[PDB]
Amino acid sequence: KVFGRCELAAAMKRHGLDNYRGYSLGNWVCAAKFESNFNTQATNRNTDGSTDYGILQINSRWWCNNLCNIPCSALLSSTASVNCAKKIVSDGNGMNAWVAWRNRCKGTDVQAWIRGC
Amino acid sequence: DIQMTQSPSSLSASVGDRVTITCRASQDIASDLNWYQQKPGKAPKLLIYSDSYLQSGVPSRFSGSGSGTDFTLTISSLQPEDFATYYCQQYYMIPSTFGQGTKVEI
Amino acid sequence: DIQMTQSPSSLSASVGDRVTITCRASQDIASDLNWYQQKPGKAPKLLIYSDSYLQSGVPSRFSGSGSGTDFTLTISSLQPEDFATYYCQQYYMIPSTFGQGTKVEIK
Repeated sequence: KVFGRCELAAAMKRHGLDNYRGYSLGNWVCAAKFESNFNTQATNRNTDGSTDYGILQINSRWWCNNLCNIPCSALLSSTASVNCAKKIVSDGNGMNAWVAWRNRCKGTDVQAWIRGC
Repeated sequence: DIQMTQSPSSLSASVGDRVTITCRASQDIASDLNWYQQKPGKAPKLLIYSDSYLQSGVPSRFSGSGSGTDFTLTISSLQPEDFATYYCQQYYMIPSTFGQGTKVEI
Repeated sequence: DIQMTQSPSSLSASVGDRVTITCRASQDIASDLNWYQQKPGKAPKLLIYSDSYLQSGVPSRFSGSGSGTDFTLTISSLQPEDFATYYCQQYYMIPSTFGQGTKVEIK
């Protein structure tokens, strides 16, 4: 599924990501934009044979098959990705775990990603 | 840079009183505000961050409210150990910026 | 929370001296370090962000360097306006956290 910006912003809010571990909602929308272009089916293989899955491009090297205790297919649906991301952002480097978030979103006016919805 | 406007500059109150400090931001900063307590000669110590999340060891008497451009730090039942300068600092955008502080005497 | 360890705690120096302050982080914080300057009775004033980027109006005598876990603020040719308390602060993770400060006082 390709989410619309506002569609995804609403869904992430309903799944409890607003200020989760201190990260405002637009952070999460922004991270999805630059990770998957809002495509829940996005799959990209890493150099090392692992693959990044789903709307937030969660990496099978660590998180699924498995630190989120989930098959990676669970991350490719029109909840699992949110629950795993919540574990990831509690894990060690916060949202810096998503390099694209760090380079494109961190410390910007991320409220823009939810304005007009 | 984001400009933070903190009031008042100073206040004096009695033990057990409610005290209220305000912090206005020049633009929407969601809830990305730190509240610090600084005692003489020491670094600022974090009390509250984000959407009123209290640091470990901080009494429930401290609470933060607000979002967007309008934030409040309320100290319920002021106690003698609360003597300090309090500061707000936004970390929504780079660079982080401070309000001017509120000196609290008890 | 990330622990920031700042050294020295205090120092005394003369106009024209070089001052060197170190900040270490308990984990890798990439380049996300602020350096603040605080004068008596005033709020901390940001001098440097991203470990080495200078605020407009701050002279190039202030040099931020380092990365990862190891950072340095070097103040060259110390001037009268430079006597103050300096603090490093990481903003890599939430919450931000402060080093304990360095008081830079006149000889």
